[PDB]
This record gives sequence, C-alpha cells and structure tokens, in this order.
Amino acid sequence: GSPGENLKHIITLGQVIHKRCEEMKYCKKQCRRLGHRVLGLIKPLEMLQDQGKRSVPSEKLTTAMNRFKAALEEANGEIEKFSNRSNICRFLTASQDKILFKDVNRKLSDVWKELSLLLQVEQRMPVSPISQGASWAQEDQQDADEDRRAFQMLRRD
Repeated sequence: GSPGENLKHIITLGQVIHKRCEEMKYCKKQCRRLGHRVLGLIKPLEMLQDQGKRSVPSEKLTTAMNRFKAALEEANGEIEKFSNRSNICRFLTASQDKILFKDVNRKLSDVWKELSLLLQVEQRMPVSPISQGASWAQEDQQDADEDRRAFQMLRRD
C-alpha cells in the first residue's frame, strides 16, 4: 500500500504513455491514438487529488486505481518491449492482428467503465464516452491492415 503518491502515479503513468509512443517510429503510429486518448481519462482524474482529501482514499476509489495501474503499465509495456525493430517484427510476423494495444484497449474499457460510473455518480460530470463496445477494437483492425503495408519496408534490408 502507498496512498497519496499513488494518486499522481496514475496521471504520470498515463502521461508518459503518450511520450514513449510518440518517441517510437513503428506501426505504433496508428496506436498513438491510444496514448493520446489515455490522457483525456487522467485529465479529470486530477480533480480527485485536487480536492485535497488529506487522508486514506476510498476503498471503491482505490480499487479502481489499483486495477487501472495495469492499464498504464500494460499500455506502455507493449510498445516498450516492442521498441526493438526485431522485437516488433517478431510479433507482427507471429501474429495476425497488426495491433499493439489490441487487448490494452479492451481491458482499459473494463477499468474506465467503473472509474467513470464513480465520476458520473459522484462528480456528476459528463465522463468520456466509455460505452463503445467491440467496435473500439474494430476500428483498430481497419488501420492495422493498412500499416501492415508500411511495415513491409521495414522487413527488407
């Protein structure tokens, strides 16, 4: 357990995600949308810490922060390990889906789904559109098919 700092840890985790991605120069180009969007979710999250509770965080709240932590580490963990051209080529070749944050985008919805419900029920604010569905990954596949053509140039040498 490590409250207080954890609050900011979440934001930073989601922020760097966008930096690490943009820093990369691979198929992640299309996935960049994820790292850029993830920032919109943490944006309002700050409102919670801003309140300045100055005490132990709510169980329900922490429960979402503890699980959400994976959404970040995982998101960046993908591109991080796939940073190596040889490491990314292995996946694309050993996988049909040309997406990095394929599952990351799905799981994220599961976590955000709760966080949002708590924000709309407590903060009573118009939380981002979390109720999307499988369509979320659908669009990712559409572009993933295109990028596949670009990755080709990387194959040869």
